[PDB]
Amino acid sequence: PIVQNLQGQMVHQCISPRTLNAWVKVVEEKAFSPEVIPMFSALSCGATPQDLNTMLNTVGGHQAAMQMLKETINEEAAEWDRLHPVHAGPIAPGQMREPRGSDIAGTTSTLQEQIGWMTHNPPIPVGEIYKRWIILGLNKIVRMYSPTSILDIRQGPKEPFRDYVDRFYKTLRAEQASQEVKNAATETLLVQNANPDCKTILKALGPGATLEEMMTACQ
Amino acid sequence: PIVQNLQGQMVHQCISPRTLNAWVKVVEEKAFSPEVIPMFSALSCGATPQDLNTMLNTVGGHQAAMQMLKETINEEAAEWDRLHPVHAGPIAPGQMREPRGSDIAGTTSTLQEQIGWMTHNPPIPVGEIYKRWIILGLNKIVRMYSPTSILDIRQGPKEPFRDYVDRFYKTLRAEQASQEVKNAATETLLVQNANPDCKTILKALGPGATLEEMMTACQ
Amino acid sequence: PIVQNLQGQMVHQCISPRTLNAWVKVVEEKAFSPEVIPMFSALSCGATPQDLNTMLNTVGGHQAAMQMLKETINEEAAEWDRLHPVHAGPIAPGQMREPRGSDIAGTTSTLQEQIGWMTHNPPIPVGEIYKRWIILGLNKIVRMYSPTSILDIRQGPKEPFRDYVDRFYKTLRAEQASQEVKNAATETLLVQNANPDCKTILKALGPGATLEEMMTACQ
Amino acid sequence: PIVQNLQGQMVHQCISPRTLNAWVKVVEEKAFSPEVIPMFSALSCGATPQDLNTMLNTVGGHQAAMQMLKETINEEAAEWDRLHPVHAGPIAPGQMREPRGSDIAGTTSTLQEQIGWMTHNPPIPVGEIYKRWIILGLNKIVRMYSPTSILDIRQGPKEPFRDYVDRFYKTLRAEQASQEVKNAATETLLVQNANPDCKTILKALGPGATLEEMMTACQ
Amino acid sequence: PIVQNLQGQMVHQCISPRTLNAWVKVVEEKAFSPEVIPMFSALSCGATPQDLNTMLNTVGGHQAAMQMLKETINEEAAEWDRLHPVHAGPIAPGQMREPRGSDIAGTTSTLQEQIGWMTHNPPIPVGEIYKRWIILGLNKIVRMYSPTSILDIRQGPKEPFRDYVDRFYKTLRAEQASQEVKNAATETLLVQNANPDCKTILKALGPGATLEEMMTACQ
Amino acid sequence: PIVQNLQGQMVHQCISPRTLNAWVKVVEEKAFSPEVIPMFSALSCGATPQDLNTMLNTVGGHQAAMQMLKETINEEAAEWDRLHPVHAGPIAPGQMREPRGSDIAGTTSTLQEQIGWMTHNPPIPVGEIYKRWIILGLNKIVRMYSPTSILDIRQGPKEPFRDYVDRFYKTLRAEQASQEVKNAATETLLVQNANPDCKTILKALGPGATLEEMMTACQ
Ligand SMILES: O=C1Cc2ccccc2[C@H](c2ccccc2)N1
Ligand SMILES: O=C1Cc2ccccc2[C@H](c2ccccc2)N1
Ligand SMILES: O=C1Cc2ccccc2[C@H](c2ccccc2)N1
Ligand SMILES: O=C1Cc2ccccc2[C@H](c2ccccc2)N1
Ligand SMILES: O=C1Cc2ccccc2[C@H](c2ccccc2)N1
Ligand SMILES: O=C1Cc2ccccc2[C@H](c2ccccc2)N1
Repeated sequence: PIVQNLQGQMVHQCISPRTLNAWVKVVEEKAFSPEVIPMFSALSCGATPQDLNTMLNTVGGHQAAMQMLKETINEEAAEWDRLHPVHAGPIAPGQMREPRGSDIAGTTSTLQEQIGWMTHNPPIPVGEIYKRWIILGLNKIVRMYSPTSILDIRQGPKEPFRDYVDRFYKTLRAEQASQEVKNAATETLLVQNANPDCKTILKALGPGATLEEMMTACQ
Repeated sequence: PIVQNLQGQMVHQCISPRTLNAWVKVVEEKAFSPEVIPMFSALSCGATPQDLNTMLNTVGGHQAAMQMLKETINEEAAEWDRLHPVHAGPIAPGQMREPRGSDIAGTTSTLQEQIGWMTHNPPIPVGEIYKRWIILGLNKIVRMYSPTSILDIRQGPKEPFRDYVDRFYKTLRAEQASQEVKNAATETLLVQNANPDCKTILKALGPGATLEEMMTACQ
Repeated sequence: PIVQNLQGQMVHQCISPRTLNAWVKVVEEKAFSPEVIPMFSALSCGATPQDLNTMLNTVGGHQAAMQMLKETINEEAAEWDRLHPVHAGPIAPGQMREPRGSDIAGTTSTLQEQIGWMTHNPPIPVGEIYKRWIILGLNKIVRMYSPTSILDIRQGPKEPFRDYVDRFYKTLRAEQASQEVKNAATETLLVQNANPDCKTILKALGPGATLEEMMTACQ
Repeated sequence: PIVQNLQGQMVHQCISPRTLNAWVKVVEEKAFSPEVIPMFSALSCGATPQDLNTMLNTVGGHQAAMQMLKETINEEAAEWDRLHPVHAGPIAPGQMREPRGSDIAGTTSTLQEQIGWMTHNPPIPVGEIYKRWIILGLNKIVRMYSPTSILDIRQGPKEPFRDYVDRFYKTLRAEQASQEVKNAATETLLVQNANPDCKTILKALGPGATLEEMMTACQ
Repeated sequence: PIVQNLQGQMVHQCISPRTLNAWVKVVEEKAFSPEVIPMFSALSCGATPQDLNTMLNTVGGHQAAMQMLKETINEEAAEWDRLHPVHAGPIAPGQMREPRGSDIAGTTSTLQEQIGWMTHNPPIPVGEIYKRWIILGLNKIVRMYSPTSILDIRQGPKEPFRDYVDRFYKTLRAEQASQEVKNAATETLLVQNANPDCKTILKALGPGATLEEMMTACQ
Repeated sequence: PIVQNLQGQMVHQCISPRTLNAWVKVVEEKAFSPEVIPMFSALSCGATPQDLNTMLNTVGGHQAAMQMLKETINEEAAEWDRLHPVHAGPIAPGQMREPRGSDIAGTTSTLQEQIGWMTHNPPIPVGEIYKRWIILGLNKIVRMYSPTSILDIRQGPKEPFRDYVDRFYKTLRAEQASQEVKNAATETLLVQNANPDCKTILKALGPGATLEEMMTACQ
C-alpha cells in the first residue's frame, strides 16, 4: 500500500502477512456474503493495483466468480479507454505516461508507475479507480450468489418476529435492494410476510411505525 | 482513524486487520450484550465516519438491529440538520464546506472531507459526533434484546446469593437502569427478590447496608 | 494511554485491541483469583481514567463485583472531595480546572481534561490516583471471593508436602494475609496443619527453618 | 528484506517470524495449488536473494519439487551468464563487482553484496531477478502437480452449474491456460462439457454470452 | 522496560501484553523445568524492578515456590544492605538517593526512582541486580522440583541409546550439575548406566570418545 | 539483536516474544529435521552471542543433541584460540579487548562487550562467527538423527513416482549429500531404486533427462 510514514511523505510499504491472511480467511469462511465487500475495501486501504491483484489472486476457490470479476474489470477498463484515450508513440524522457485501463488494473503497469501516479501532485488515484471496478464486480457476484428471493422470506408460525426480521433484511442486503426500499419495505412486504398473529398486531399499529415499534409490538 | 504520528501531527491511518477482526468477533460471540458497546467505543478510538461505517458494515448477522440503527442515525442526522443548516449553492474555492447530517454519517462526505473537518483548527469532530449517534442506537438495541425484566430475577432456594446478585445486576445493566436505581435497588428490590432465608438476614441488617455487607451476610 | 512517543513528548494513544482482549480474557479465565490484580495493573500501564473505565466496562459477567467496585470508587471519590475541595463558579478562560473525585473517576471529565492533567508540569496523575482506588476495590473483591479459610487447609495423609504448601499459600494470598504473616506462618500454622508424619519431621527441625528446608525435609 | 525506513533511506531489515511462518504454513496447507504463487510473491516483497533462499529452504516436504526448482534456477543462472559475462580477475578496491547467476541466486554472494546491488543508484535488482526465476520454476511445479485435464471436467447430471464452472476454471488455472483461452473457453469447451439440460439452455443463448449470463441461465 | 527509542535516549516503555502472556503461559505449561529460567531472563530483557515484580506476581499457581523465592530475595537484599549501607536522614533536594535492598527489589522504590537509577550516568543497574537475585532463587526452585537423581537414570534393555542420553542430560540439567561434570560424565556414569549391550560397545571404544562417537557406536 | 533503527545507527534491541516462541515451537514440532536449520538462521538474524545462547537454552528436550552441540562449539572455540591468541594481562583503559573463543560463544563476555565488538568500525562480527559454529554443530545433529540410508529408499510397486522422489530427496537432504550428488543421483541411484515399471521407462529416456522429464515420464 501507499502510506504516510512517521514524517508525512507518501511511500510504498509491502502488504502485510496479517492483511494477506485476513483476506484469504474471510473468503474461506464467508464466501460472497455481502459483508465480505466492506471487509475487502477496508483490508485494501491504500492499495496499489499490484496489491489489489495480490489479494484477488491469493483466492484459491471460487474461480467462477473470479472469472466473472475479470469480465467486469475488462468492461470497466474498456470504458476508461473510451473516456481517456492515451497518446500512442514514445513517452517524453523521464516523464509520467498516462494510464490506460490495463495500467489501472495493474496488468500492463509496473509498481513504479503505479507509485508514480498515486504520489503525483495531484495524485492520479489508480488504486482507488481500480478498487471501484473490483467492488462493482464483487457486488454482481454477491447478487448472483444470493440464494433466496425476498418474496420467499415469510415468518414461520412459531418464529420469533426478530428472527424473521433478521432473515428478511439479510436477504434484502444480498439481493441488493436500495436503502429507499429497505426503509420502505417496513410499511409493506415485511408486514405482508409476517405470520397471521403478528400481521394482525402490525396492521393495527397504523402506518408510519418504526421498525423498533414493530419489533416491540410483536415481542 | 486519525492518530498523531511519532512527530505530533494528526494524520489518517488505515484501520488495522486486528481492529476489524476484533469487532466482527465480539459481535459474533456476544451479540448485543451491554458490554459490546464499550468495546465498540474503544475499538473505534479515533475513527473517521468512514471507519465507523466499515465497522458497522462488516457485521454479517443481526440485520434487524442494523436496520433499527440506520433509523436512529437518520433521526439524529435530521436533528443535526434542524440545528445546523448549511448554505446551499457553490462552495468557496479551496475552502471547507459545512457538514450536513449525512456528511457526519459518512454517506455523502469523502474521506478527504472528513479528514479536513477532523484536523481543522479547531476540529469539527465528525467522527465523535457520529459515534455518539451510533452508540445512542446501539443502546436502544441492547434494551430491545434484553430478554428478562428485573421483576423476574429472584433468588432460587439453593442459589448462592452472589450468583443471584450477578443475575440481578446483569439484568439491570441490559434493561438500562440509571446508576441512581442501581445504587438504590440494594435497599429494595434486591432484598425483596431474595430467597426467604437470605431475606430474613438482610431485613435484620438495617437500612444503609452496603452491597459488600449484604453479600457477606448471606455468604 | 499516555505514552512517550519516539521523540520524548507525552501523548495520548488509543488502547490497543490486544490490551482490550487480554483483559477480557483474563477475567473470563481467572475471575477474581488474586493474580488478576497485578495483571490489571500491568495491562493498564499509562491509562487515562477513560481507559480504566473502558477496561472495567468491557467486563460482561461478575456484575455483583462490578457494583461493589462502584461503591468503593464512590467512597474514595467522596474522600478525595473532603481532602481537596474545588472552587465553585466559572473557570479561568483557557486555564486548567481542579479535578473532583468524579473527574478522577472519568465520569465527569473529558479525555481532553484528563490528558491536560496528566501532561501538566508537574503532572496531576489522575490515571494513577484512579487506578489506586480501583485496585483497593478489586482487593476487597478478591478477599470476598476467596472460598476457603487458612484454618481449613490441612495436609492430607498421602498429599505431597509441596502440594499442601501450594494450597496453603494460595489460600493466604486470596485471604490477603500480610507478608509478616506469610513469613511467620512457616514456624506455626503450616506445621500445625501438616499431616502427622511430616509434622513430626518438621517439629524435629527446630525453630528458624526456612521453607526450603521444610520442603526438603518432608520430600 | 530491503525497506524504506520512516526517514526514506533503503535499508536491510530481518525477515519476520510472521513472514517465515506464513510461508511454511501456506505450503503445508496448499502444497502447489496455483494461488500459492501469488502468496509467495507477496510474502517475498522486498526480499534479498538471501531471504528468498530462506523461504525456499524452510520448506520441509516437497523435495522433488524443490529439486526441480533448483534445476530451473540453474538454467536461468546459466542464461544470465550467457547474456552478462563478468570480468575475471581482481575487483577494483572498494568498488562493486558485477553479479553472476549464482550471485543473483544468493549462493556465491554475501548479504552485503546483495544489499550493495539492490541499493546502488540505479539499483541492480538481484532480488527481483531471482524472484522471477523462482516463480518460473514454481509455475512449472504447479503445472506438474495439476492432477486433472480440462477435458475431464464435465458437469454431472445433478451438479449445480456454478459448482461445475468453479471446477472448470480451477482446472484451467492449474493447467496454466492463457487469459485468451480462459476468456474464449466460455463460447466452447465450457458449453460442451456441460450436462444435457444446461447445454440446451446455453446453446439457445446465442454466441457472445457473458459468463454471468450463462450462469444465470443455468441457475 | 527501559529501551532506547528510535532516536537513542533510554526511556520507559510499558510491559507488553505479549510479554505478560508469554510468561504466564510458559509457567503454566512448563512449571519449573530448567529451560523456564532462560525464558524468564529473555522475556525480562530491560525490565525495571516493577516489571520483574509484575511478572512474578502474575503467576497464579506455584505459591510454595513463590514463597521460597521471596525468602531468597530477602536474603540477597539483606546481603546488599550489609555491603552497601545508605545514609539515614533527609535526601538532598532534587538529588538521587542510594538504593537499599528493598529498593532494588521494587518494594520500597517508585518507578520514577527506578528509572532514575537505571538511566543515571553511569547506570545503577537495579533491574539487572534484582534479576540476578531472582534467577538465584529460581535455580534453587528448579533443583528442588527435579524429581530424579542421576543415579537412577539407567538405559532400559530395549531403550534406544539416544533416548537414554536425552533422559540423562535432562536430569543433569535439573539437578544442576556444572559443565565440568556434564563434559566429564561421558567417560563415566553415562557408560556405567548404559544397558549391557551398549556398555560393552562403549567400553571397547577407549577413553576420550566424544558423545557423538558414543552415540554412533550404540546406534 | 543488533538492528538499525529508523535513523541508521546500529543498536541493541531485546529478543522478541514472537521470536522466542517461534524457535521453541519449531524445535518441538520438527526436532532436527533439516529445514530447522535455515529456520534457526533466520530467526537469529542480527543476534548477539547472548541471544544465540538464549535460543539454545530455551530448548527443553533434546539434551543429548544440546550436549553434542556444546562439544562442537568447544572445538571451534579451541580452534579460534589457536588462530587468534589474545594478549594476557590488563586491558588498556577504556579500550576494546580482543575476543577469545569463549567470548564469541557468549560465556565469558558481557552483552556490552558483544555490542562493542559488533558495532565497532569495522565490526568484529562475534554473532556471525558464533552462529557459524552453532550451525556446524546443528548440521552434525541433523546427520546423526537422519534415520534412513539413501540405499534403502526404493519405490514401492504401487507408489507414485512423485512420492518416491520426495522420499528420496528428503533422505538425501538429511544425510547431507552435496548438491553435486543431488544433481547427479538423477542419472543413477534414483533410477536404480525405482520400481520395475518406471525403471524401464526411465532407462529408455536416455541420459541427460531432467528430473522434470523423469517425473513426467513416470506420471
Ligand atoms: O492479475 C490479475 C488477477 C485477478 C484475479 C482474479 C480476478 C481478476 C484479476 C485481475 C484481472 C486479470 C485479467 C483480466 C482482468 C482482471 N488481474
Ligand atoms: O454506510 C453505512 C453502513 C451502515 C451499516 C449498518 C448500520 C448503519 C449504517 C450507516 C447508515 C446507512 C444508511 C442510513 C443510515 C445509516 N451507513
Ligand atoms: O464508567 C464507569 C464504568 C465502571 C464499570 C464497572 C465498575 C465501575 C465503573 C466506574 C463507576 C461508575 C459509576 C460509579 C462508580 C464507578 N465508571
Ligand atoms: O540455497 C538455496 C536453497 C534452495 C532451496 C530449494 C530450492 C532451491 C534453492 C536454491 C538453489 C540451490 C542450489 C541450486 C539452485 C538453487 N538455493
Ligand atoms: O512484589 C513482589 C512480588 C513477588 C511475587 C513472587 C515472589 C516474590 C515477589 C517479590 C517479593 C515480595 C516480598 C518479599 C520478597 C520478594 N516482590
Ligand atoms: O550458554 C550456553 C547455552 C547452550 C545451550 C545448548 C547448547 C550450547 C550452549 C552454549 C555452550 C555452553 C557450554 C559449552 C559450550 C556451549 N552456551
